[PDB]
Amino acid sequence: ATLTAKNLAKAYKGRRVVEDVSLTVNSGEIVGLLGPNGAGKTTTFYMVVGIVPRDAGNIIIDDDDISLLPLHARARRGIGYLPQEASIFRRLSVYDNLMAVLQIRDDLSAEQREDRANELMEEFHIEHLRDSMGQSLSGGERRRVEIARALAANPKFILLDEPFAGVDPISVIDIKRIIEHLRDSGLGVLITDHNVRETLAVCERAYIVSQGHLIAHGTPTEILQDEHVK
Amino acid sequence: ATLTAKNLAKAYKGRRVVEDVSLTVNSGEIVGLLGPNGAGKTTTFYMVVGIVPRDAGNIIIDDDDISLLPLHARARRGIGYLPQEASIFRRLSVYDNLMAVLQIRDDLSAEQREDRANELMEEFHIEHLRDSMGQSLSGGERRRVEIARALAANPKFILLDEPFAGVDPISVIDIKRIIEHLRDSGLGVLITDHNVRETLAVCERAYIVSQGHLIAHGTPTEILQDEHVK
Amino acid sequence: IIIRYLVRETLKSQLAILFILLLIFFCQKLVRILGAAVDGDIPANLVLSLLGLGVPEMAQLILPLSLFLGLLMTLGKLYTESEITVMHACGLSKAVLVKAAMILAVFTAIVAAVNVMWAGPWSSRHQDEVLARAELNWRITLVFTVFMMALMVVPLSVVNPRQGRVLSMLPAMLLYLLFFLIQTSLKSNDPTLWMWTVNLIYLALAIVLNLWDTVPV
Amino acid sequence: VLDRYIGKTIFTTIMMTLFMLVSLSGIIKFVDQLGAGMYTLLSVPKDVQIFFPMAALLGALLGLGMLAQRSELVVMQASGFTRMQVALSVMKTAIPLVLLTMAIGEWVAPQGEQMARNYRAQPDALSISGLHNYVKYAGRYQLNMWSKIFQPLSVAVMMLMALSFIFGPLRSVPMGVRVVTGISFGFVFYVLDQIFGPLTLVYGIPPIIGALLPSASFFLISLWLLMRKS
Amino acid sequence: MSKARRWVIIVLSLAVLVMIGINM
Ligand SMILES: CCCCCCCCCCCCCCCCCC(=O)O[C@@H](COC(=O)CCCCCCCCCCCCCCC)COP(=O)(O)OC[C@H](O)CO
Repeated sequence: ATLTAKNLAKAYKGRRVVEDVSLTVNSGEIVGLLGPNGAGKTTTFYMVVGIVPRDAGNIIIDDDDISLLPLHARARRGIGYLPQEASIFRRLSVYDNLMAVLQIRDDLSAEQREDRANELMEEFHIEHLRDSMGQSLSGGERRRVEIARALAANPKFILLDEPFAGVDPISVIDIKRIIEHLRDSGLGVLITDHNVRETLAVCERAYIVSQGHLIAHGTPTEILQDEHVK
Repeated sequence: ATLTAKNLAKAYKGRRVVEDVSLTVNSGEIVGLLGPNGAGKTTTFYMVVGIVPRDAGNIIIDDDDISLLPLHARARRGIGYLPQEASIFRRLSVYDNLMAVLQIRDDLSAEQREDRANELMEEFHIEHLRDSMGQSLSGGERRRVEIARALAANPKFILLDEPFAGVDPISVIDIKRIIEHLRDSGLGVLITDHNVRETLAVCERAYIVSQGHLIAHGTPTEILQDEHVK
Repeated sequence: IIIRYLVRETLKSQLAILFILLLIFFCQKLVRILGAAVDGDIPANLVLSLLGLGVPEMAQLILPLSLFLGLLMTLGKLYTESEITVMHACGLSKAVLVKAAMILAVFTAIVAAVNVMWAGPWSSRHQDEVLARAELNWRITLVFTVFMMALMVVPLSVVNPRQGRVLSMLPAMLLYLLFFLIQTSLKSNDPTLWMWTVNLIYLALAIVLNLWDTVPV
Repeated sequence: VLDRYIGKTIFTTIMMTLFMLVSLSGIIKFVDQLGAGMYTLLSVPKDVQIFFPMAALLGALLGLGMLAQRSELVVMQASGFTRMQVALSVMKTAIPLVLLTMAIGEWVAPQGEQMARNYRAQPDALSISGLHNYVKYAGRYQLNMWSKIFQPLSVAVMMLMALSFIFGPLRSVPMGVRVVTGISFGFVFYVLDQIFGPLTLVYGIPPIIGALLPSASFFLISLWLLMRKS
Repeated sequence: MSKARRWVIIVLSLAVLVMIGINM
């Protein structure tokens, strides 16, 4: 019910961009991860997921070091992920897209392939679209199915990647409902985004890196004081 | 010295985007063009600086119908565009970069042409370096140079295209000093953005685009008061 | 200055597309001294000057292609980084690109002239020896190509960035191949020199397509 | 099932990149007249013996590209699958294709090619079966015997070549270079099958496996790309 | 794309593609 990735370091052809970074999340929290661009926002975050491999340290989820193990079994281990842009399968039916992850759930039976399909379909109030092509949705409607194809993998800790990345600010009030709803069931959500003065309204630890160094952390009220964070 | 757009429009594939656009600028004011995504911020802004063809309307600079004139001619009349992404000259010296603007500046004689650029490197604080290839510059130091290019062509109306394009907020107040500095020298500036929390601090009067209309004829104080803003 | 910015860089990629093109046509000829020497009675150890000093059979054919596709590739890098449209939105017009294309074409048209007259019989009369009307008039419609494709490729360099680079430079490479293949079928054929208007139509297309936005309706 | 999705996507293009490309080489066979002769309508599958495997890459990488750079392959990655399980899916839909080019080597194509030259009245390829024990007294026909047994094997190697450098070097690139690299490794089979036949026939003292080597050098490359980087 | 850009690369390519067969 707790991951920890200690002492994360990474170099690009003999050039250090991330070096000795550590963070602790628990179950039931939203933890931000901010900073300046090109300095350790993504390269720390993409190495927790596993798109880029590590160079040192240990990524531990419940006393189980998964550091040698890439992304192709971390979703089976309990780490969810979803990209920055449109990632609906966009040739397939929505109901078929929703149980697409449910087929690789080999501890489950065939009558339960309707159970976690039909429970999770009517959970997000999108059950009126059982037959729909992939390129027949909108920006406030694509995102709600894309979240739904991440709870279906049954993860412990989902890791978003800048969800509000090009929406108008009188529409981020409904994304924050989805973030709190995932926060409601106890699964931890670690996000990284560039607009700093928007994600501080919904976050609870908010690590901040720069130049591949941990600088300040803790809580948002106890972080607006330091000289080094300016 | 006053742009006056009147009744702009655009249509393709039997579908319309732009109707009834009548924005103006003046010498010494910072005019926003904020709004939602895809509803016609970009198509209106590319209509003023005609990368896209005009279908209807007219734009004038002191009774000079320059609407049919392409980007060849609007540089000769007072319009200076600034692109979104990294638009520096790639592998060429920074002092040599300002000189390439000053070839076709034939009203200004070519003996202060090597002298005004000596003065012009001073005020944007770039004269720390004078010979450097454009590869080895960062996203903040280069931002003070792309502005210096179109400023060297001596326009009346600089035209910016999202200078708040996802940088750290300690560099927002870096750019905010530049915009308040180039409004002092009589230059009107139109600006588009999606960072509307930071656009409405540098502005005097804004506009809006909601699928064609103009619902924002006035000041930033009339934004927290008006009802049809949703 | 800004003319010097182009011709120091297109010639930095002229030579790079040259050597990858001079090597890709050895392996369509060195095949033909192994795939034809066992099939069409050509000896074995004569290749050292047959493949060696056989190069004006091909180097009269790739200098108008390497100057063309060298210039096209280095304008595709120059539009998609939006370095054209901060230079275009300054005072200088489209003519800076066209004036630059002629200067880099002189450094090829001199080479295409010295090859076609002086380094031709250096192999055709000092290496055609073993050591072991039918007029062609194709040498003038090959020097004239070099000052012609460079004049028309600078308006055909748009990239319209929703579509990719390779699809953007498709109607240029495919239009050069149409021009540079009539001029072999109209060499083997017999109304010869009637193909001089074929050289003149795409010169008129080189003027029509170059200025198509300065003019009114 | 989404294993019936990647296989459907590959089989969508591997016919579509074939029918466009064979008929491109069909309309170029209006050379015999240089008018009622349907000589090119009658010798269609004679090209599909050899004009198929270079379309078995361009098309298994064209169509899988628009499955990958729509940010979709890194979702099935992060939702339970292994890198091997997606490699098993193209081989689940290679076996309806290697058998389909096995059929034209015996039944379809040389039956019409027998009457190809006969219909236009005013390497001695016959079949796999009839050419077996035809060369009993060896020679060049023993090579083009042994070339034609596992010429259909190269199609199964080809979709393992196409999937090889879609996980390695060539993934974060635009769609245009996936065709040029998708054709330069397809054009190179012309300059490889048409030399190492006469190489081994002249110089190669193992005269039997001179045709295995073109379909062997595109297997060492595929085992290097997916067993060295990670 | 455009209304003409998906109509030039069909006609002009076809004039290339038939012209190879003249001297093949
Ligand atoms: C027998 C063959 C000999 C020559 C064949 C010539 C065929 C056509 C001549 C060359 C046309 C292709 C040259 C480049 C095409 C467009 C490049 C360009 O400048 O941009 C646009 C130019 O527009 C066109 O492509 C249309 C040009 C011709 C329209 C149709 C052809 C008319 C030809 C008349 C007679 C043709 C007879 C045979 C046809 C080949 C096209 O893209 P866009 O308009 O979507 O975006 C750019 C925007 O327009 C910028 O302003």
